[PDB]
Amino acid sequence: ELLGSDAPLEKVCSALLEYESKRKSPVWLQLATLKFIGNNRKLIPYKIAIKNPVIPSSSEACLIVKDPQRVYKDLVNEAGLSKVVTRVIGLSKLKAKWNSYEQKRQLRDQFDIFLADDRVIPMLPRILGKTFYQKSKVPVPVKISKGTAEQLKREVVSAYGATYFNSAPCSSFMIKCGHVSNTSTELAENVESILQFVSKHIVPDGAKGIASIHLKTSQSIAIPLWNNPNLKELIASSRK
Amino acid sequence: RERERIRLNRSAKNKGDIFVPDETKLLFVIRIAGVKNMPPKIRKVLRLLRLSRINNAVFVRNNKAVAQMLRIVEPYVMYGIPNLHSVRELIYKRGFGKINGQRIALSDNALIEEALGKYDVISIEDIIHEIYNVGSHFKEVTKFLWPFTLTPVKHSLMEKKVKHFNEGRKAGYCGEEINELIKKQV
Amino acid sequence: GVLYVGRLPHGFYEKQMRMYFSQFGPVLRLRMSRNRKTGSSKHYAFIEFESLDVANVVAETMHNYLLYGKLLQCKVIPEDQVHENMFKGADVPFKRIPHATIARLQHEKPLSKEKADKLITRHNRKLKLKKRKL
Amino acid sequence: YPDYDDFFTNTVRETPLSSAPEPKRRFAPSKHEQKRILQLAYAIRKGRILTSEQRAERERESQSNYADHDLWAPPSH
Amino acid sequence: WPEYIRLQRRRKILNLRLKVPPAIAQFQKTLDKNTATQVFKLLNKYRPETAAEKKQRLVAEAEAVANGKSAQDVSKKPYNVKYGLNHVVALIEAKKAKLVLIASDVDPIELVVFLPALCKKMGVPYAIVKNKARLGTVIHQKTAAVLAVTEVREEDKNELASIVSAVDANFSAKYDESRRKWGGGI
RNA sequence: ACAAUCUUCUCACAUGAGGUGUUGAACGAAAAUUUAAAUUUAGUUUGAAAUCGAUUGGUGAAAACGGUUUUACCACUUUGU
Repeated sequence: ELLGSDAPLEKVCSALLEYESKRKSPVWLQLATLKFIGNNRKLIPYKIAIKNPVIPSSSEACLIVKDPQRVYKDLVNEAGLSKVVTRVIGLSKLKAKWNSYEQKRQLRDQFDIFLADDRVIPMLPRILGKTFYQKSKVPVPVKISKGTAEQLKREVVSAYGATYFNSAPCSSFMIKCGHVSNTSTELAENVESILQFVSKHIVPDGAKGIASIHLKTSQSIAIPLWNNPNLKELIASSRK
Repeated sequence: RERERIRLNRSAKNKGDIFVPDETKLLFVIRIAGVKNMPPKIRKVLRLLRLSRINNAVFVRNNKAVAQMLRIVEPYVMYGIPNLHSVRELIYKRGFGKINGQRIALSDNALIEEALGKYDVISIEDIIHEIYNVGSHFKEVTKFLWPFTLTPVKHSLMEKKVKHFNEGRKAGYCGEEINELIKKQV
Repeated sequence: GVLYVGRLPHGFYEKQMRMYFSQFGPVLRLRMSRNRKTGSSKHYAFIEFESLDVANVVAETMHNYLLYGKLLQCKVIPEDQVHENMFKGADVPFKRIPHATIARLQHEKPLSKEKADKLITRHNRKLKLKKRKL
Repeated sequence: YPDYDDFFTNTVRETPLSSAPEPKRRFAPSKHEQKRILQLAYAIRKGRILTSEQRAERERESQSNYADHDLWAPPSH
Repeated sequence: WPEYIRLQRRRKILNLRLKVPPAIAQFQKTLDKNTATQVFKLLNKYRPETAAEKKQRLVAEAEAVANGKSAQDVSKKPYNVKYGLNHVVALIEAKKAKLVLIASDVDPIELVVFLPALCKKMGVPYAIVKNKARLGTVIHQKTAAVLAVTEVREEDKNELASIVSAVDANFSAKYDESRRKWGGGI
């Protein structure tokens, strides 16, 4: 309703899921914007809140807690998130022990998901490297700066319950929506809430800057969910 | 050099603010070391800060523009605050002005009155009073004065054996330690 | 002679190598290969000296020699496999052009009425092609 | 003067050689130190060893030696 | 010439003019300058604690026990290089050592003449380095004969896998025929 | 000296806004953009692995005499306060 003066959701979403069933023998949201919304390659994700959790809880995460590591390690056990958060690795130990590129490649695949404190989120770009920071595995800025299980379990639930959006310099924004097993109503609701967050702190010109949103699967065609009919007038406004 | 290039852009882009330890009209900044094949912006700043050679001693007035320079070569220089009686002995010990372009010591007040007569400075005490309570003649007196040289003294038998050590100087705003460094300087 | 020393510590420049190889003699050509779309070195550097005997002497000095965590392998290969483009662009500073910034200057670009008309000229043709794709 | 007949050490043996099991005293605190600590700890209770802080502060009242006892019981023109 | 010097140059040359067996021939071909400066850089973290400052930590360990505190429950298994000839022969037979270092000047040469043969059999990468005293400086000794790393911490495992690869590629990968032929007779 | 300054939060407000930073090489998908070219760009792989394959737009800083050669991340805040 707010994207292109229309709410074309839950109908194509039911058709796309049927089209996914039709083409039986993940979904990414390709978007056409006004210009290069990304001023630079931002090596950090945007925690897009979604009601439908695309993050599989079956995966295990490792939290890179700041030193001393013995404090948050007990708090990880105190939160009872051993099955969710697998191994608490210290900020010193990650920058000291696992340092080789193949070892980092092994240390990346040794776990399944990732968690990172915002207090030390900025140092991840050098200790980890593009072995992790470029192979489609970006850190999640978890907010556990307080030091309490209430601040940890809620952030742990927020990590598994909210998607991440890696922003970089580009005129084409892609949004990983979720799995095909999700309901078409649940997928469209998650896509609509993503558009609400996109217009808030992602799109510089808001929904006016969003020209063509074309949804697709991992290998399917990008069916245009909504197209800006007034984009011709906005193109002349920007390119002048 | 790649570390210094990263240190320059990180401290310049989105870091246009300085700490500037206040409560001091002047500051003591000394280049404790140097960079081999340094950047062109670094060397020109070293030419701007008059610390062309390491282990040179000169006190500079504290200012917002000076703090920008104090944050420019802080990787290669150490800042601080000058003590009252330490500067009284520093000028008395290492007062060597550029007399006719030559770094000659100010052993007499007659030559001090000859050059700084236009600045109404006839004695070192009057020069120090115009330096501690930095007046309008503080900039001109420093312009006429060649910088001092605080070469670290190797006293003990270990000081002559260590590999490229200079009695353990530090980097950053030493503050009172800068006066302590001046206390061991001469 | 020419040599192709591999496994160099990352960031090592021809300016670093020509400063070191000139201590061994004359350094005619040198090429630190890089990624075409990035400009960062490919860690596969080739260098050509004046004499093959001097180049063969240097290779006996740098065969699996550890340097900053990598055993630097340097072996002067024959000129039979040497091609014309081995020293293509040697002794020239590479231009790691920020095409993304140019594209950012392209994506966000002021234009005229006809220049903006050229951008939306194929907007309907692309939409009509997608209309027939269903 | 023949070559070197490495008929035996040509290959590599994969096993260890001695088969007696790993003793338990390589997986615990060194019990020789634990005996050594108790000799020092006992020595503190008898007061023959000045402790670690005492290792520091009894060096600091010294090295002040400037005549602490009495030894005596052309002009300008 | 004094009474002993004319022996001191002649036993230098009779090691050259005679026929060195291939077992002893490898004890003069030696690890080079370069790769013998990184091995001792890795080892200079894993020195045994100096006997004066092991006691220093023992009086600091035994003072808290005399009050009620402890650290034995939280004491992690220590690390250092492992030395001594009889302790390193058993560290190779048990396949525990990972880098054996043999001095090139042990005076009765039979003390170490079985080690390059034992290291070839047990699969422990080895190298023959100069100056038994150079090993002696590592472990606070006058003359060491051999050393061995058996376990570095997780910090230097990635460094150790690289530095061994320099040891095989320069000593073991080369020197492969001079160990298989007689030496001397120059 | 193969030592070295890559970000173990900041700022506001209590909700925000920021935090510029990642070997090489090979591999390979289907879509969106942007201006034919570029950009984003699944999944890969692997020893800090390597044997020609270099792309070539723009900004100026010093020597030199308005040309000329020198930068080996100078990138659009664009090479020496």
